[PDB]
Amino acid sequence: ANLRTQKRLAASVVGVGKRKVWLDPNETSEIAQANSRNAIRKLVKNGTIVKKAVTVHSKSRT
Amino acid sequence: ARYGATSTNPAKSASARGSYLRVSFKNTRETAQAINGWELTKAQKYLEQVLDHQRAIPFRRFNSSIGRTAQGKEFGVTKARWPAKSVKFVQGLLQNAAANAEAKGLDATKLYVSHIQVNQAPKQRRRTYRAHGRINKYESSPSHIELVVTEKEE
Amino acid sequence: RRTITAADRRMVSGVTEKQYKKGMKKMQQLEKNAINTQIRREIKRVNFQTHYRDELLQ
Amino acid sequence: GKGTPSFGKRHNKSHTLCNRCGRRSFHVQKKTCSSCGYPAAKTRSYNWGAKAKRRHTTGTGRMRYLKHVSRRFKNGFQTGSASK
Amino acid sequence: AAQKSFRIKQKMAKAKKQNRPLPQWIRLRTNNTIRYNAKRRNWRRTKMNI
RNA sequence: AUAUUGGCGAGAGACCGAUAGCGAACAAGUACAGUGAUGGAAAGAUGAAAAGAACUUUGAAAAGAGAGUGAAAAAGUACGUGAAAUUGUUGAAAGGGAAGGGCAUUUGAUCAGACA
RNA sequence: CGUGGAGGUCAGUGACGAAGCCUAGACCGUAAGGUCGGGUCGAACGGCCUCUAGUGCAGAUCUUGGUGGUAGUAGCAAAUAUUCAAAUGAGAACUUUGAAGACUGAAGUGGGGAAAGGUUCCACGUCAACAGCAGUUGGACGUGGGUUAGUCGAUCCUAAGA
RNA sequence: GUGAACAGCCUCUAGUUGAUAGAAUAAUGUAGAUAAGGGAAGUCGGCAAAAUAGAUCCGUAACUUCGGGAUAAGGAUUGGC
RNA sequence: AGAACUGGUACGGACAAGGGGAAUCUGACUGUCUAAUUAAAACAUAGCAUUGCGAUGGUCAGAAAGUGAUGUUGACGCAAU
RNA sequence: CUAUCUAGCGAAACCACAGCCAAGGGAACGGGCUUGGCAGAAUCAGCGGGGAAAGAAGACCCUGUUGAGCUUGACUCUAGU
Ligand SMILES: [Zn+2]
Repeated sequence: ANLRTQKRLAASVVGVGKRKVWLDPNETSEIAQANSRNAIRKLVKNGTIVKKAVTVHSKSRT
Repeated sequence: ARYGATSTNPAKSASARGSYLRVSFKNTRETAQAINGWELTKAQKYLEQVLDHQRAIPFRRFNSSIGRTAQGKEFGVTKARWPAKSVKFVQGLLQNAAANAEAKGLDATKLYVSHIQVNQAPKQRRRTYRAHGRINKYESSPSHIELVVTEKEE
Repeated sequence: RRTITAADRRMVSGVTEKQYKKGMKKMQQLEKNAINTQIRREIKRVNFQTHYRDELLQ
Repeated sequence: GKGTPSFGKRHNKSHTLCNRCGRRSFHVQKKTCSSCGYPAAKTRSYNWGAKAKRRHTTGTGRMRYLKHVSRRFKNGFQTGSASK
Repeated sequence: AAQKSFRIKQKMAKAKKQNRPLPQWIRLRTNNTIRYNAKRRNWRRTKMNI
């Protein structure tokens, strides 16, 4: 359907911004039913959604 | 359910019509004169080829300053173009005319388009903005299309 | 936990959601016809900027 | 410029709603409505605004009381109950 | 603004109540010519002056 | 006795009939512009009655084609009659750098008198 | 000669179709214009003797309204830039998810405000119009939801002033 | 981070991928460049463009209201390990 | 701050960054204006000079008032140049 | 990046009617009139000769028993004093 509700919610429930939420490309028949907020914490613990790690800006040459 | 000038018998002819269709008018006239007098098999092969970028539609009347292409050579003229919106709006009416032809016993082995015409619909207006703060008009030119199919005989 | 929707009151008093679509389509067509005929007139008498400049002297 | 780049600065209001007439005409930097002078007593009536007298003259609005005096004269301004 | 008075919020309640289509059973009345709702407005086009 | 282009109640017209008559026959001093004083439109007509098209089929649907209502869809809400500029179709005809016009006639179309 | 009305007359015409409208169909008048036949059409309308006038259009950079040619033409070119697979879908250069590629580069294309706007905020449903291409998407469309203060503000002071 | 710098340039947290597109690479264009020899001969006129530039050291004249002129003019250097 | 080292004699290696000089008119300089054709040699300016006026006054406003401005002032002041 | 071609969307200036020229007279520089030379459909990209093409130019000059800004010992007045 249209997951632009859930990718907005998954920054507010996690704490990282919007651009770091990795939703699931295979379970969109299930993520689209997590309308309210307190079902997203039933999915982050399930691993349907994963916070991507911080892109590295090393300082080693500096 | 009044039609235009029809020189055929209205007992062996199915009919089709599309009103207030938001396509161009100067393109639908040219496409609806490309097919006037063709079988409903070669006509649909033609209107499948025009989208497939062979056998272009010739622009006879509404044709000033358009570019030249080679594929109008089979119709004689040298100004040809492929209006892919008006082809899609005419082919639906040909498909509707076949489904009305099959509801009267008219077999599809000898059908041809007898009476086909476009008409300047009521304009649908919008506005555009030019320099120095002046509103000029900016309108669409929709078309009514009428189309009667009938079968060839002796 | 509702037994009341949007449609629950209006299905009883007159209209029906199939005929509501046959009413909603008629207003948006008549809104077009009343907004077409205003732009059929205002485009003529709108370039009359009464304090123009004509910005070309020397 | 004096046109479009000087139309962007228009944000602070200089008229606010009046409490007697109810249109956006109550000036604020000197506190006086322009469709009827509000801290003055009488409404701003004028004879050169002959169309403006029709926009606020009597007979326009509700007349919660003045559309009963015509009927109440015709029965002698009478009192007491109707009948049995 | 977001720091509005009450004179503005008294009026925006009526401005939010007067923004809806005409009720659909009005057109099914007998001597009713009211096709659309003419005084209807939205915030894109016609700013109400307050 | 006199005056009265305001309010209220009446009665009439060698006046106008929707580009007229008040700006307004209609949810008009409304919609709308302007900070504001003020400025201020357009917009009436299905039918006797909605009897506003059940049903079938093509289409994703807008709708189409049947069927049906109707005295009339050449009255289907875009609804009396439907003019012209302008445009499509088919038919007739003509055309070496304009088209149109005047006088005469050939040819092609159509009309004719009865002299039944 | 004609037009809008008014007084007589024709015991005028008319739903078995009155005005109007169309006709390289006909006739009369030098003409102004009158009369007939056909198609459409559906409720009124002429002749003669008179009376009256807001009475005859090609123009007025005429007024209002409508539509042309120009014309599918001018063009839709600032801001570095998009690509692949899948998903719903009638339909996807444009919606979403993933995967890459980028950019803003902390006086930001970020996070909050003040003026001003006023429900655009958010969800569900939907594409006739708008988004100068598209569209299932949207600040659009339809219906509902939402703003919680003893402390943060106004309220209370005084300035220039009124 | 380089840098004296909140310059310019690149990168992280945060955000966006919006501005009609496809093919072709003609003339004329708008923008951005380069050039042999000559160096204003162009033109009303060096208009426009190119040059010089940052830092350190040496080096600085007329005139002067002794404050300036002055970054005057004119020279050399610059990496990495 | 200094020395040996090494190179396609490169080296503020992109980014960033003064063209310079000798004379003449005119304005002293910093600033301001013709928003939307004129940024200047115009205006302003400090400096210099003049005039009125000792308060019941100078200059100016008000239709008038028991009314005002300079004046919460008083010639090293106010007003007009 | 335009332009060119294609998909989609798609206005305006302007317009009596329309466009081959040479001489001729002529409102004194014809697209039409008059003698001539000629003349083949629909046309696309460029172009700036013509259409005395298109614009709410800057003009110089005059008349009007037409105003306004402004100046004085114009005429006739007036606040103030
Ligand atoms: Zn008021």
